[PDB]
Amino acid sequence: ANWFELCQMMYVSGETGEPSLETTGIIEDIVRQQVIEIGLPWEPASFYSVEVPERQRLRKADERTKAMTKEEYVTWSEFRQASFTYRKGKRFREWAGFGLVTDSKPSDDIIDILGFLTFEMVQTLTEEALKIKEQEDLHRERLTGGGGLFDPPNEGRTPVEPRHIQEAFRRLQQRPKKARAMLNGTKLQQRTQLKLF
Amino acid sequence: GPKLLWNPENVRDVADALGITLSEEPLRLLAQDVEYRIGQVIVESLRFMRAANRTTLTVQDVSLALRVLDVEPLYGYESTRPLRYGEASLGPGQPLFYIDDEEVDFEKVINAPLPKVPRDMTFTAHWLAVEGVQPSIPQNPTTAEDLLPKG
Amino acid sequence: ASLREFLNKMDDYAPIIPDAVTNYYMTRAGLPPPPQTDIRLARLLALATQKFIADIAADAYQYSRIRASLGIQRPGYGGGGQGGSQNRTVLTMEDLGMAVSEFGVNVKRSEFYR
Amino acid sequence: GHFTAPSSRLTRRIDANIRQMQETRKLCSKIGVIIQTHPFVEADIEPHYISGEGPVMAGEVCRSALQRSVAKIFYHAGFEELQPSALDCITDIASDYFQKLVRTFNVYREAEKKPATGAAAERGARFVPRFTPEEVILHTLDENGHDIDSLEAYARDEVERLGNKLAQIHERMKGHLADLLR
Amino acid sequence: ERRLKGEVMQLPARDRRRIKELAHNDFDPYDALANVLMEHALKMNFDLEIRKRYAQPLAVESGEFPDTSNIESRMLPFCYEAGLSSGHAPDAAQFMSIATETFIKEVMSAIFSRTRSNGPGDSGSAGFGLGSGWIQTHRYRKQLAKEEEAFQRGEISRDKMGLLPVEAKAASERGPLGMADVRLALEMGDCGLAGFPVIVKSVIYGWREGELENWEDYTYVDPSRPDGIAIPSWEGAEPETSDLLNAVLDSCLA
Amino acid sequence: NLNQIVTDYLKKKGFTRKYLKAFLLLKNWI
Amino acid sequence: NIGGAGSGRPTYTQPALPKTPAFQLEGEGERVLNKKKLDELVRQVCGGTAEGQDGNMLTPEVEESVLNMADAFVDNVLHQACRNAKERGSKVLEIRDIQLVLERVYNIRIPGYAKVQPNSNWIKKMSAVQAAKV
Amino acid sequence: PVFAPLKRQYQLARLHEQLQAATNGGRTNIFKVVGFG
Amino acid sequence: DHMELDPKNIYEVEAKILLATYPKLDLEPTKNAEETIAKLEKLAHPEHSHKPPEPKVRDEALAAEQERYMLTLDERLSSKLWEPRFERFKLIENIKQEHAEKKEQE
Amino acid sequence: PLKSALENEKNLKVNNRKLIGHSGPVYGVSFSDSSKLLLSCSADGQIRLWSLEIWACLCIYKAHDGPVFRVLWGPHGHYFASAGWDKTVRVFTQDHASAVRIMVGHDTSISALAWHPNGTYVFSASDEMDKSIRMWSVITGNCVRIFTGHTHYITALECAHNGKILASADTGGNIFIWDIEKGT
Amino acid sequence: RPRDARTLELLLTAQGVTSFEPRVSQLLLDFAYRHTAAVLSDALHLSSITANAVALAISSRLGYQFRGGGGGYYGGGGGGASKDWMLELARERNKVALPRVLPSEWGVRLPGERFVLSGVS
Repeated sequence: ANWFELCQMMYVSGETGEPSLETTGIIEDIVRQQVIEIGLPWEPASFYSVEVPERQRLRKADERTKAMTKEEYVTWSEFRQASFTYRKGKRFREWAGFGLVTDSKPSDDIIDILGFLTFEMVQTLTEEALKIKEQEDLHRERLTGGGGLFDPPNEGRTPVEPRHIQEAFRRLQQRPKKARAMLNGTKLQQRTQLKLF
Repeated sequence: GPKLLWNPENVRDVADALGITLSEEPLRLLAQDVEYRIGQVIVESLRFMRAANRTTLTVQDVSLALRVLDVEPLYGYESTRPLRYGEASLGPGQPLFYIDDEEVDFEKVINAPLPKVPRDMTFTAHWLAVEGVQPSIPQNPTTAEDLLPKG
Repeated sequence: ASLREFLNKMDDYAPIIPDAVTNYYMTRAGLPPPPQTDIRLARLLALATQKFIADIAADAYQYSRIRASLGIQRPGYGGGGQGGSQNRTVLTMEDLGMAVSEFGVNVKRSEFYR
Repeated sequence: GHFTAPSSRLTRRIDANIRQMQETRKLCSKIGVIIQTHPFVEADIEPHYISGEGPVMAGEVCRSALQRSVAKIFYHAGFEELQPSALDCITDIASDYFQKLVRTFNVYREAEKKPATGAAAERGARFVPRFTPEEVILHTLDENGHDIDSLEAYARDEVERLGNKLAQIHERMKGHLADLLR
Repeated sequence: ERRLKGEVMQLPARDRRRIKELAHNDFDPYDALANVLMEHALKMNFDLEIRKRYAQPLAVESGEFPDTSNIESRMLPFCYEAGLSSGHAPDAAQFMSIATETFIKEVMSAIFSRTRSNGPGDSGSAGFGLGSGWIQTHRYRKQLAKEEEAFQRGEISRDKMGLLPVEAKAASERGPLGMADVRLALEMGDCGLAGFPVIVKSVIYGWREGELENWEDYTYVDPSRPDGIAIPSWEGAEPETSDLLNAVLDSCLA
Repeated sequence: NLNQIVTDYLKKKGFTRKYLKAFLLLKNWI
Repeated sequence: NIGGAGSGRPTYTQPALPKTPAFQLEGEGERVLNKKKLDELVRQVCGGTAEGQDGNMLTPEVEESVLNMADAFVDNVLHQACRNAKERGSKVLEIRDIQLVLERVYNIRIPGYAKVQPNSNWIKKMSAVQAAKV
Repeated sequence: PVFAPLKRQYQLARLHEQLQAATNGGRTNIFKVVGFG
Repeated sequence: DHMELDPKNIYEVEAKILLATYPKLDLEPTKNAEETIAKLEKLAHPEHSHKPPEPKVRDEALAAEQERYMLTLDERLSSKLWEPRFERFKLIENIKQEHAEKKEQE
Repeated sequence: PLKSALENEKNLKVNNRKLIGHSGPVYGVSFSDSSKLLLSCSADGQIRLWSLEIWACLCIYKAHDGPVFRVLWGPHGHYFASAGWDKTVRVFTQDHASAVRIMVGHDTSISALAWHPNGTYVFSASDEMDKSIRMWSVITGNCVRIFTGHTHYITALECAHNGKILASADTGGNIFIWDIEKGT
Repeated sequence: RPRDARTLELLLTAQGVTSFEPRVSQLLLDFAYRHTAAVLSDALHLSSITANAVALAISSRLGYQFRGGGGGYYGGGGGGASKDWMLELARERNKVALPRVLPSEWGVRLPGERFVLSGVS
């Protein structure tokens, strides 16, 4: 499920190729894991009992927008509306196991927030995987004459692979050193919970 | 099995806190293991205490003993305030104890006076014995209060 | 930002921790007192300690506020008295434990010693 | 004044924020009635003499001063009451962190040297320190989750912003009380 | 001694009986050490497949990083030892290989962060991206900012691997990882080796790096210097045929 | 008996049955 | 090929359609890829290597330590996982046991491969203690 | 538990297996000596 | 008793063995650094006077390719491109001996 | 008043000084063979060589794994030995940064140390189950004697000046006198 | 004074300790509670739980901590290293000759320039 939303989101983020099914499965597993794992009350105004009334992403995005055709622009705009939970409440709730882990039927604002978060996760994952793949190819870089009838014109572009996604996920799970500053000088193994990237 | 100094009822209480039901064999095993671990910690603490020419077990020795065994440290047990134990009563013959603890306002804490600064370290000298006899001076102990064979 | 300019301006970033405490703990950890070690370095280390403690306190307050308005405190954080006075926010052990568990510490205890 | 907080722009504006919070709390209590406190004062110690020249080694006094500072910061974080055990726990954690930081500094400052290369070898020197004074401090801060910019921002901006917000809230509270009285 | 009686009697009788029961314990035969000492001194034959574990050379013996094939070979003996007659799932070797790779990468990343500075920038295609990076000095940061600004104007171009001139210059100096760096990094923390005491002990007990080569370099104590250190600027009898026998044995071993 | 064990083990291993110094010293004595 | 007698024996001796063995016509070979793997990992985690230099990123004494680390990790993980699997009555080893061991003893999470509450007695004891406190 | 390097254990196991093979389970003594050399 | 040596007597047995092995020791005090240096030099041992070790260190192609190609899909010879132990023979001999010995009774 | 060789501290008036740089409790100190050097060991696992002419550290020795409980100079002042938590004794010389001899054979922690007056043998004692004394050879590093009979923690050791007597004491108040050569 | 707190006190008194520090027994009790909780949680995650689960949980825990105690002959105390490996290391180290010294340097030399605290101010 949600394979096609994944494909559209990858296309939006810079993956114009045709990723295989394993990449989709891995990304869906990651997103499902994160979702299942998942002014303000603590603002300064809360110190008192009674309240009173008041009174590089951008550069790349612009370059790509300037560097696309009308048909490409239409396709990009149409894919930009891809969502995990847009008018798919029941399907998402079945794919998210709401009943088994929480009281059923929350408000739709929660669903909108979840869709926004999922879009962000997919965007970040694709953006990092592209860099990892490019670096691998760049390091790696450094016989049929005549011709056939079904030969591709120029080829040259390939999609990302499961290993790139796994490496990006490992890179995303690292925490700041402030969560380890209290284990300096000791031999204590660090153990924590899943990080919500 | 052997005889246990640790009462398995504490293990039962801890299991109850976690919503777990235990038979007799696992309870006995867990109690025996906890007893062994306490023994190990005591051994290490006494080693550290004896290494420093003392006969007084403090909290620093226990902290060092925990450190050498790769156990997570316990914080906040150095407080200089007195330790007072409460006493509840679940029922006849089943009393329960708790740590007395009263809330305080930050004013009383931040406004308290600091304790007294102990004087600096210094040393002196005197004659403990001259030609095998102890002079009767203020420094030496009074003759009023094991120092001679009588066989 | 630059290290040199920050150290020079350190006169305007002196923390609230007295000098005696800094000397005591620096000597405990193996560093001579300020007269032999630039006072700026001691002030910088004290400032770092203050920042760490402030972050912990902020996290503890954030944890406390949400709990305010099933309804039973988590096991393992025994501590407290009658329940304070008035509708004041009180620094109890549960918020501190939940806050510091993010930094790698563990402050579990027992409630009824029997 | 050895056992009292230094005087600088940071301790100032912190005393100010605490006092403003207390005053606004008093005003809100008056509104609710339609209770009283006294300013924080840091005590001191009687004159002390030390032989030679060295730190004043007294565990209890230093621990009490550290606990006082921790309580002050926690109150400035917006607390009104506490439990002794929590204060003891946080005090112990703070002391441990201080010692860890200083030990890391000393660990980096005295590392085994490394062979020289380039101009260092040309001049004839064989070994040069493997961490220059800048890198020592940078690593000391990094290993404990810190940075120059974060410390600068905390020292320069957050306290001022909180003070301004508290002043605005106090003005609004005063206006509301005056209008209610009218 | 007088207060000892009161302290003892303050306990309930049941606890006193529980304590007194200890005398019936059967002391400490420590016979459980027998198995340790022995170790240190129709039907399927499950003992013919476990013995294959030692046939395959270890990674250190050969020098090949473990891969799916070696792990697959190693899996079965463990399963037969534990009593899993059926075996293992078809797709376990790849999972184990990925886990091993991740563990080694994490350990090596932990060691590197505490001893290196001035890493490649985050302009694009290089650096550490969303991971944890190294520190940056003032001069290197200034030069990197200037070069990043310039490259947008097209004045300067990246190298083959995507590193700007300053980054390549910085990366040129760095040498290979040694044992002093490992020893220093082990002082700060565990580096993921909390469960392998043998490795840490082997690191600690070895010779100090660069000591065997410079085995006769010394300094001297001299208080006149700033730091107190003055740097200086029968047949075939062995006693006769030992050499020949040693030579033939050396040739034999090769 | 320890003696028997020791004897057995030992049998099993085939155990068959210049002027400046004097000047300074003299000055220090003088 | 099942039976255990062995394959490729040139002696005196079948399924309808046996499976082809594995072969490689021409390429780098495993003997090179396996050796280059460690340098590849070092390059990955080192940030990057400049032109004209590579490979010699670890001194001879550190590669041996890394290889020992890898072997010990593999052996320990497998030994724990097999016993854990056999504990729960299973007769085969599945990925779940390995994943559990890695998560709960090493803090490693590999993607793409598929609570507690108190009982009544604890609540009663807490209520008694709180009542006695007031 | 008691810890030691893997290499030593593997080498010891291989040597013990080879000796068991050579001596045929202890039924043959390959260490005997006849004469006086 | 059962076992030939209970562990608790290991220390005493080793003490007696060491006493037997080393009957005489050098127990003459020296008086200054030179005497100690001379005594250390005199008592040196051949087996403990080595030196510190050394630091640890790390046209036909067409024919080889042709041979490798010709050896394609070879089940056993391909991998190699051998320490016989006669284990099956010894097992057969042992089982034959056991069966004959059992048949002796019957 | 104490004196310092640094010119900046010319004729300063103090009669007690401090040596800072350890990061844990200190368990041993040994004045050198006046004395110009000092040793010290702590619970962090380090041995430090100080200077009593400038009052600053000179070197650090990092051959231990765990606490170090005892340290001792040689009878003449070039060799020193240290024992600690990891049940091993080591002999250093100040010219080298690594232990020149390692001496294995004990079964529990070490709690005492001593040197033979001729500077070629070393004594040691352990606690807990294995309460035995040992006598190592500096040349070869092999034990040559064992003394048994103690039943309590051993706290001190001492070797006679003539070189043929050894005295040890434990926490039970007992003092033993041993004949080194005969081990009786 | 809670129970087991008057018993740990007596146990420590019966082993030489002539003094104490209040809140030490509290520390020991809290340590026991935390150890029990951790082991129980691990056992529950492993598998109603049998004794085999508890044994397996303890065996897994012993892999990276509690490597001490007063173990004697072939008891994994004092780090946990095997005596044979340490004997191998001792044999390797005890092979080289003792450093050569002359009376003019007996007490004034120091290690190489790379292993000294020269210029750390």
